[PDB]
Amino acid sequence: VVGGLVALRGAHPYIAALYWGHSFCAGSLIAPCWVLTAAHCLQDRPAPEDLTVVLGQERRNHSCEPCQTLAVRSYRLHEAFSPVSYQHDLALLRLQEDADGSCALLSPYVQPVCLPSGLCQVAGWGHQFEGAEEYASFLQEAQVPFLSLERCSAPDVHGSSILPGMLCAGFLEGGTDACQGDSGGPLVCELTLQGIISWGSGCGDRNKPGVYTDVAYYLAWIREHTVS
Amino acid sequence: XFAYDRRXLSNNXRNYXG
Ligand SMILES: *[C@@H]1O[C@H](CO)[C@@H](O[C@@H]2O[C@H](CO)[C@@H](O)[C@H](O)[C@H]2NC(C)=O)[C@H](O)[C@H]1NC(C)=O
Repeated sequence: VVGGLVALRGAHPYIAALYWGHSFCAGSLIAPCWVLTAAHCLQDRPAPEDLTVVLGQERRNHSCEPCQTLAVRSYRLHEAFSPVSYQHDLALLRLQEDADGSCALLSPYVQPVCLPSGLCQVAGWGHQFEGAEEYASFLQEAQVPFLSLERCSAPDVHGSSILPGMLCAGFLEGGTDACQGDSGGPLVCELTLQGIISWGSGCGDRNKPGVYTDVAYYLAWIREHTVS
Repeated sequence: XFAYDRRXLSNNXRNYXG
């Protein structure tokens, strides 16, 4: 994220890190055995066996005492995801349970985020400006406003690219936004998950708010594919 | 403009700005 400050260690218990092969993504714990991420993260369909999920992390790829690591037993991409429009950009990760039948072991550092009931914080370990060389090390969060679809859609902003299922957030003046390395990241409002970090055009540029998957738009899909 | 997908392997999101 761009324009933000280091997040408190306990501020984002729900956020999850996803590692496999040479790739990385973020997500949100929405139930003890379920992470919600972006479909474009798993576009290339890696094998569940190769995925590692880490909960309770503060420093990207850094082992820590509250950290909890989990295998991924399966995942479901939304059937209508388009790798062209990036519409319907969400996916569910079913975590692998241990012998007690538990996945995440909840604690002050590991807890699910509420799905929306139906001003915001964005969080992630990605680039602190566009073109940045490395990932943040400490988790960043920044506060960003919601943007009405009629104003995000306007032709000076994002235009025809804003489709059903997307939502926007940030200052039209620019400055605070997510970036590369923040995909699947949580947009948290009033605390509930209302967006998934999906795409934009250049981190925080003027007149270019970030584009997120609108989680409330997909409640029914999430309920349906989140039993079990 | 140009639009990319917030992933550090990042792809172009296609018919944006062109
Ligand atoms: C840091 O990232 C690496 C990826 O290089 C993580 O690795 C995985 O570890 C599990 C076992 O715990 C293996 O089964 C996976 O196949 C590994 N994946 C890869 C891509 O190497 C490691 O878990 C991360 N450590 C953290 C976040 O503390």
